[PDB]
Amino acid sequence: YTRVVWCAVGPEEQKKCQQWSQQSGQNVTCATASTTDDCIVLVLKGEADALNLDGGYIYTAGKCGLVPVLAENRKSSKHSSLDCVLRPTEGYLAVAVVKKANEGLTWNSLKDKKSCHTAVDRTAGWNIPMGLIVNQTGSCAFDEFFSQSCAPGADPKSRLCALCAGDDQGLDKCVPNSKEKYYGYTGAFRCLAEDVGDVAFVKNDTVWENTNGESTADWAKNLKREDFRLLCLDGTRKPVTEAQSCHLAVAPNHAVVSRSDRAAHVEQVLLHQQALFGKNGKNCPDKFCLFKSETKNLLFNDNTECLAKLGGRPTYEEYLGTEYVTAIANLKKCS
Amino acid sequence: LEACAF
Ligand SMILES: *[C@@H]1O[C@H](CO)[C@@H](O[C@@H]2O[C@H](CO)[C@@H](O)[C@H](O)[C@H]2NC(C)=O)[C@H](O)[C@H]1NC(C)=O
Ligand SMILES: *[C@@H]1O[C@H](CO)[C@@H](O[C@@H]2O[C@H](CO)[C@@H](O)[C@H](O)[C@H]2NC(C)=O)[C@H](O)[C@H]1NC(C)=O
Ligand SMILES: *[C@@H]1O[C@H](CO)[C@@H](O)[C@H](O)[C@H]1NC(C)=O
Ligand SMILES: C[C@@H](N)[C@H](O)c1ccccc1
Ligand SMILES: [Fe+3]
Ligand SMILES: [Zn+2]
Ligand SMILES: [Zn+2]
Repeated sequence: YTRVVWCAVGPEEQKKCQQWSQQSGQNVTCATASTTDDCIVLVLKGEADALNLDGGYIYTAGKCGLVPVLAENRKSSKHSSLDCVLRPTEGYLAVAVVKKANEGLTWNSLKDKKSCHTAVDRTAGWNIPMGLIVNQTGSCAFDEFFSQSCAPGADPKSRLCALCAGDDQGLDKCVPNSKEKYYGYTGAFRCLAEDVGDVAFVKNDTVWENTNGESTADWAKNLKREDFRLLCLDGTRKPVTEAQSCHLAVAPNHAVVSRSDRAAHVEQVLLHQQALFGKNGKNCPDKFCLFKSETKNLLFNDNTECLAKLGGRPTYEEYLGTEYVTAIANLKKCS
Repeated sequence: LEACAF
C-alpha cells in the first residue's frame, strides 16, 4: 500500500481531484496536465499513477504499455443478480444526434454540414463516426468532409476547430479538456443544442441526461427530447428512445489505466476509495462523491455506479475488442 | 501505426 497519484486533465478536474485528495487523507494525490495525452505521458514517466480513459485513449495508452485496471459500470441495463463491482460492463451506444427541426438531415446528407465532436481520438465523438465516414467516402480527407466542426484536439486554426468556443474569456479554443465549452459528451451535445453544429457525435446516455429536466444547467434546462433525432446508418431518423436500433456502434466503457507494475496497487486503492465516495459510499453525499460533478463528467462520467473488476485480466486489445482495435488502426492510417 | 506514439 501507498499513495495513488491521479492525473487530472485540466483545471476543473484538478479541483475535483484536490477535493478527493483532501477527503481521502492524501491516500490519493493529484498531478494535472492540459490534455489526456499529456496525462498518459506523466503516467508513463511514473509521475502519475492512473486516470480514467475513453476507449480511444485506452488504445493510445495501451500501445504505450499501460493496462486497463477497472472499468466504469453504469446503472445496469441487464437485470442482474450480481454486485456492480463484479458485474460485466455492457458498453455504451455511440450515436449521431441532430435537431428534429433540421428536417432534411440524415446519415447520408452529412457532407458539408457542421459537426460537434467530444474530442479527436475519442470513441463515440471521433473514431466511430470518422472511421465510418472515411470508409464510406473511400477518402482519408476526413478533415474536409464537414464544412466546420468543433473537434477538441485538432489544429486550432483548422476547420475542425472553427466551431469550438474556448473558455469563459474566450481563451483555449479547441483545447481537449473541460475548459473548452464544447468539450466532451456534454460539450458536444451543447454544441448541437445551441445550434452551433448540425450533428453531435456522443453517446445515448448524453441526450437523456441533458434533456427534459435531467440537467438544470442554463443551456440544458429547456431541452426536450422530442426536439432531437438519432441518425441511423440505414439513412433513417429515429426518436432518441430508439438508440438500441439506431446507433453507430457499441463502445467499450471508459476505464482506469495505469502502468502494469502499479496496476494491482491502483486497483486496491480505488476499490476502497469507492466504498467511501462512490454510490452509497460511506461519505457520499455528506463529504464527497467521486462520481458527481454537476454533469461535467470530471474524472469519471457522472452516470457511473461503480468501477468494476475486469474479467480475464484483459490486455488493452482484449478490453477494447478486436473489431474496435482494427477500426482504430484503419482510421489511424489516414494520419 | 503500431508502436507507442510517444
Ligand atoms: C439510454 O440512456 C438512458 C439514460 O442513461 C437510459 O435510461 C436510464 O435507464 C435506466 C436503466 O435502464 C433507468 O433506470 C433510468 O431511469 C434511465 N434514466 C433516465 C434519465 O431516463 C436508457 O435506457 C438508455 N437506452 C439504451 C437503449 O441504452
Ligand atoms: C472500415 O473498414 C475496414 C475494412 O473493412 C474495417 O476493418 C476490417 O474489419 C473487419 C471486421 O472487424 C476485419 O476482419 C478486417 O480484417 C478489417 N480489415 C482490415 C483492412 O484490417 C473497419 O472495421 C472499418 N471501420 C469501421 C469503423 O467500421
Ligand atoms: C487512507 O488509507 C489508509 C491505508 O489503507 C487507510 O488505513 C485509511 O483508512 C484511508 N483513509 C481514507 C479516508 O481514505
Ligand atoms: C469488448 C469487450 N472485450 C469488453 O470487455 C467491454 C464490454 C463492454 C464495455 C466495455 C468493455
Ligand atoms: Fe467515450
Ligand atoms: Zn449494434
Ligand atoms: Zn487475455
